[PDB]
Amino acid sequence: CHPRLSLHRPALEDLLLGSEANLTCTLTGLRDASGVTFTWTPSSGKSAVQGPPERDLCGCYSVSSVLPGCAEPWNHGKTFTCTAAYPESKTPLTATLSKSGNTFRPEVHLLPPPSEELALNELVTLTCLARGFSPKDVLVRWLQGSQELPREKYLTWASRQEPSQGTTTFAVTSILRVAAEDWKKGDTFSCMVGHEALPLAFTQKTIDR
Amino acid sequence: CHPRLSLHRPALEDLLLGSEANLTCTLTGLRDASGVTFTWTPSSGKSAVQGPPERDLCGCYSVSSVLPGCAEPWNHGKTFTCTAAYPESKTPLTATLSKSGNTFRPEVHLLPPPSEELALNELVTLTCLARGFSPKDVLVRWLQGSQELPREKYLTWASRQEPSQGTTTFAVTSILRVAAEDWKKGDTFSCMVGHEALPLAFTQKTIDR
Amino acid sequence: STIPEVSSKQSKQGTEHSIGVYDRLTSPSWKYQSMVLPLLTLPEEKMIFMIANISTIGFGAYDRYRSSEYPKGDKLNRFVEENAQAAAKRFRDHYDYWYKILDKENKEKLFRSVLVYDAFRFGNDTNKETQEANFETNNPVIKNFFGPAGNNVVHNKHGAYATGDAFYYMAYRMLDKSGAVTYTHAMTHNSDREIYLGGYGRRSGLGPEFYAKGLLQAPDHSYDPTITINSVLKYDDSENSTRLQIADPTQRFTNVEDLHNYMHNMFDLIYTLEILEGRAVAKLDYNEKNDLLRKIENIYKKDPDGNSVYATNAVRRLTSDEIKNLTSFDKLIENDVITRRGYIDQGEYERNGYHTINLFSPIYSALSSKIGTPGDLMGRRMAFELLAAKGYKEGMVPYISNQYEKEAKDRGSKIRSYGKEIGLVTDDLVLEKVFNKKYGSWVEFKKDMYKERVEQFSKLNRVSFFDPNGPWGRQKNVTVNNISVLEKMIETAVREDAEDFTAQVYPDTNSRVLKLKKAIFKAYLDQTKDFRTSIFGGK
Repeated sequence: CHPRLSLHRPALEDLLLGSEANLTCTLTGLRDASGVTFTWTPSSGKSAVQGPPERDLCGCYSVSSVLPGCAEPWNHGKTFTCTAAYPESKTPLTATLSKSGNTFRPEVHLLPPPSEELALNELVTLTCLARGFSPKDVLVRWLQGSQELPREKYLTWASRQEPSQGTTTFAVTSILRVAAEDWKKGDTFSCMVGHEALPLAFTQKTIDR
Repeated sequence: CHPRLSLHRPALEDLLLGSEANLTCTLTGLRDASGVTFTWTPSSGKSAVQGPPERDLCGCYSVSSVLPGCAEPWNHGKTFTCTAAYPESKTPLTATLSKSGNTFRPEVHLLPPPSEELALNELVTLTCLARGFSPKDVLVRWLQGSQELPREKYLTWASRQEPSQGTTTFAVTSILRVAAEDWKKGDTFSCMVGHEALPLAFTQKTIDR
Repeated sequence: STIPEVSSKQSKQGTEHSIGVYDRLTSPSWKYQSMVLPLLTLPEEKMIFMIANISTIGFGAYDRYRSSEYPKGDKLNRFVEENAQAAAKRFRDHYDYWYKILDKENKEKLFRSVLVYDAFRFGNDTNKETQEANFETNNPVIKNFFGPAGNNVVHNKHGAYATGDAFYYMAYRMLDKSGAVTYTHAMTHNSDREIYLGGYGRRSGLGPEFYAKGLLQAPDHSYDPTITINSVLKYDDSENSTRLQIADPTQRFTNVEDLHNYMHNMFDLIYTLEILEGRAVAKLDYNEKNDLLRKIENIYKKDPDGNSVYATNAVRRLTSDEIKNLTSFDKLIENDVITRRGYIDQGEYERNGYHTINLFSPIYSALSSKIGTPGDLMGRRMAFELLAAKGYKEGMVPYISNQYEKEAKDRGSKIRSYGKEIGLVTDDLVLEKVFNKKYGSWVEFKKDMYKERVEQFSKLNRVSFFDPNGPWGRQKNVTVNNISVLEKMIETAVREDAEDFTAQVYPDTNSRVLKLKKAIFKAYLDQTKDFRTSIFGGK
């Protein structure tokens, strides 16, 4: 397997909720032992953690590196460049990570269930709309009162490019199902959205009958 | 590379709109050229065509076959079983495709844009809900009056497992951006939803102010 | 030959013009005229066959083509007769094409006489084993003709090699198509300094193989997506699909201007495709731009002389500063970038190497050496681009003929090689010569070519085409009328190609952009009967 080196952005939970961000420079296709080096150009007080080789497609070994505590360097604006050397070839493969510019603040539009769905009163199809954001990393979860609902209790789609002119923003929608009596009782339902573009990184839209 | 054979249903556009369905028998992992034989058990008035080889990851050469005019056998209930023999191993792999039982008629719920979104009145975000269907193959479009909008003019999600009790149904959502002037003037908006479970294969939900 | 003029010149017995075998063998300037007696006193059975031509004389034994399932007898005779006639016709067609192309009164030098042989590896009736011969085997062919015709062949391991005044097939066989292709390559080796070039020798640095495979040779197949001229063989047997070449060499070309127009219009299409691909590439992320492009360099390694002029093209992974500078299309020419699609090599393209030039792989680099050797890949690419811009007589040949070597030596640039002083002609000098003052540097010339092509397709483009190349879903109609849709499809294909490029074995033929380029090229080549004009119509 011909190797290739790639970079992965830290999870938005780690970026926002996590105090120290771990940023990864993984290498795949390593057809030899772990005689490899993982070098990070910005040495902002972090160490490259190397793990055991992992079998990639067709069993090729894969070795990865982690730069933890990357939140402050990301807050420092420093871009990351990862260089690796492997026994198979002399030339060192290089990968580069940079800040994604031109971010957009998402808008949250809670969607009440339709009249036909409310007419049945068997269940209410609570829906939420997240729209207008450039990066594809958005955390969306459903909030009931002050208690966060479990992930299995609600359903959400992955982010996709939306039809727009000029600005390349994305949209996300989420669906929650609950008994109709709770909505009519008075207990409201909240749509809690998190995205790194916002300085507060959070937006909440809540409504009830 | 380990050989692997599978069968794929024709596209829903070919299934419903297409007169002659093109069902797919594909083989992956063949470590050699296209010296393979593809046989269809319900070869009733059909011809198997093997085309150019498609190289998958790790160099595993892969070739597929197309069975045209499969709509009538599909309407006849005859299950499609594909047998593939390849030079790498004398044992011929076999793939079986059968009709998907327990088809469920979808419900289409057109959701008007929220009042807060309508308050801005710059653009109203029409929402279409496709819910309650056991099969995962659903085609959804947005119809503007008597004119169908291009797929690039609206965003639609994909089928996904929804939390339900007993029946394994799926829910899909479609979205569209348009100005409030058309909604306020009287130009109504239609959500063109198609699914094979419906005997009419099409359900339309339309509403306006 | 097909032309009535040379047919009249050949039908007469007149020496230096007669096609007759006996006239050639009898006359001097024939290396081994000892063949005349054994070739006249052969035992009655048919052993050897001769294929004559306007410029070459062929020799081969019947026993060369005899095989296991293919034994001797009447069937051997029929096969040999048919293929000897076919090969003779193909050789005649190739040299007729060359006679049409040469018009500097150098065509009168095509009436030479050069001999070619088969491999002396005669087959058996029982097994397909072509055992060699060493002037001592008991095969009657070498007992009667090849023996008395005294000349030893080195019996190379593989590859049909040329000597300089003769030729000998070693691994190929003269009756087959590959025989004709290697024959064109062989005559390019043999007739290079005097015939194909206007009496001027090879360029001071380039070796004999520079002129052999990359250019001035028929494509190895019809599949080959390489910039080359189908000269020898014609084919319309289910080969119309995926032709990518010229079907009828004896009909497409009539004179120099036709070849110049054909190359100019093929480059008109290829420049448009390269412009679209470059525009798509420019708007890309850092990682994709790094993984999808390289940089080409000139390395002046130590020559087998006292000099260091002879340059070697080397492709190296480009650095961060360069890729940062590559912000738009026009910078690609400035920074000498070469695509990775067909030139995956990260080492060096050694001089005197069998290097071809890919058709659909753009080379945005106008790189030229400030010292008098341009290398191989850049050499072939620049030669073909010049042939597109200017005719065969001026352009291409001045680029690689040492034609200006006398004027370069007069201007200076003296050099000593192999113990003798000789002039040195440099890329800037030939650029100043072929274009008197139109272009200051090669970058300007490349930019001007791209620009004129840009307004050219801006004004004109053809209306109807069917080059879908979509998914397995039946897609047939695309009707590209304005190049805007072509640019959009190319950009989308490039963005798709930014992924799935981590393949151990198959990262190139699975690329969408290559398939789209091939479809466009085939559609445009089929729409025009000849190549004719590519961008015709409007908009």
